[PDB]
Amino acid sequence: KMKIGTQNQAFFPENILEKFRYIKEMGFDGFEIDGKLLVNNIEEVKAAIKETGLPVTTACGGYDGWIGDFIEERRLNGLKQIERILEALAEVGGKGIVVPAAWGMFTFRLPPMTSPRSLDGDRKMVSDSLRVLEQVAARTGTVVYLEPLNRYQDHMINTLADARRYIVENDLKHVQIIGDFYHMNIEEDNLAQALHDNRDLLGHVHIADNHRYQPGSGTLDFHALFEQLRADNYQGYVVYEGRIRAEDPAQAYRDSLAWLRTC
Amino acid sequence: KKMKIGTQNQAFFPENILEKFRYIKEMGFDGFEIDGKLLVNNIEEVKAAIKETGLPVTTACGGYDGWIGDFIEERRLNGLKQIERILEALAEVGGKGIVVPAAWGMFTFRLPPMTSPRSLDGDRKMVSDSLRVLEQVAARTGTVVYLEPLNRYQDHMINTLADARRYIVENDLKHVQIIGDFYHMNIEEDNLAQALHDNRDLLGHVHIADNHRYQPGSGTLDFHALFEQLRADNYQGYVVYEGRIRAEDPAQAYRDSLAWLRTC
Ligand SMILES: [Mn+2]
Ligand SMILES: [Mn+2]
Repeated sequence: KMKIGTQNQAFFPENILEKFRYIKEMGFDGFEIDGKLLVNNIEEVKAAIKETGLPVTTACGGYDGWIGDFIEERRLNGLKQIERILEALAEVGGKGIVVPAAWGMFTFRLPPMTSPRSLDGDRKMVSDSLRVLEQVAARTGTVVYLEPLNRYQDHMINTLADARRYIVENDLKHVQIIGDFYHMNIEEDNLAQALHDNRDLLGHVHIADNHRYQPGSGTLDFHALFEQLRADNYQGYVVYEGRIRAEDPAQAYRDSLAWLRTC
Repeated sequence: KKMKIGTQNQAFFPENILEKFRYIKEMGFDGFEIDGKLLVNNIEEVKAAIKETGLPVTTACGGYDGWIGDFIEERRLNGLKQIERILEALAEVGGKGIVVPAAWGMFTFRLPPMTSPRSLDGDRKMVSDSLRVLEQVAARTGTVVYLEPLNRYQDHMINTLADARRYIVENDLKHVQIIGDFYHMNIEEDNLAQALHDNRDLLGHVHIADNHRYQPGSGTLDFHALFEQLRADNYQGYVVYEGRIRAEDPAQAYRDSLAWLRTC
């Protein structure tokens, strides 16, 4: 039995309590919340968790400035915002925040082809951000989940092994890996083997099918990967992150979850 | 049952055309997919190398400045003139056709800037006009245009085999066929084998790489299952390496991947 959560989707109710109710009745085990929605509505979120029993598992997004941002002022402002998100997560019982090195800032694979910063420059800035967030995570009892993205979305961290290097070489104790099936389907040599080899640091999982749409609408072998997580005694959640391609979005979402329950 | 397996050029290949053809043949490949500009500027050298080695030019790819769906009209039109010259060169050396996407590296809906400067209907009109024009050249020269869907990050216009099929069917084109690329398909298709099957009437060419764009066998793509689908569908084209190499010894990894691929 896997614990299966979801991020927000546009067809979810806007009202926080109704949103939690709606997510619960679809069958999900948890909610991965936007960081700014969480910080700006802490008490509403706490109430909704209490009334529904649907927990906030994690936060994702909600800050302006990547931990590996090219612009130093933006990186530092982002760290201040991520600190607030971690504080809010502790107040509602969330486990941690999902962050990539960056999104949509640069890629080696599309023009402009030349990075404005050296590889050592990338590593120093990401490492410094993670060292700072390690201090906040220790204070708040939370974790930073470091997410490799595919090569088009980020140049710095593309594989689980990339994230592992940052964690191990900085000897971080409050930064874990989050593997995303969609990005892994592009970047990993062997998805199940990557989950296994990193079971010591894999703290969170994102799921979507190979084309980023609802699980089951593509051909990712969710049953095989779930079996790998079971064999490794995976403790965390698997959380929907991605898009919906369907005439009836809500029905396709429910059907995907029902199908995942048989994996 | 055995497949015809070719390759594009790689940086470690010899630069001299005759040596390059010799080298590719010796690694065991069945054909060469040549850069369009290399071909056009060296037709006689290429003809000599085909004759001496027996290694055919199967197709061309690249070699023109201006996408068939280019945002800039002058670039689109200049590209068509260059693609025409490439199709003429292919006819002279016995190649079958040219591989083109709608565009590469021009725009994507999935990365900033998020808003396209052109409407969807504008995209369709420009790509369709380009394909009509090339259809005329293909009819004259006895060649084919292989229309390649790319993944959503490389191109906004044509991402699935069904996208390319639309363009071909709704324009009633007879000299434009689909080229499926395993790497792009692994991102975009609902079901890769099914997509190859449902489009077997228009699938004229195939690009192969593993899921992370590196040499076949270094990732997780089930090449045996996909080659079986092609065989079941009576596919008679080539499967051509397009992609990158990650290895300490690139030449050896290239040989090893092809040797392994011969068992699929
Ligand atoms: Mn993710
Ligand atoms: Mn290709």
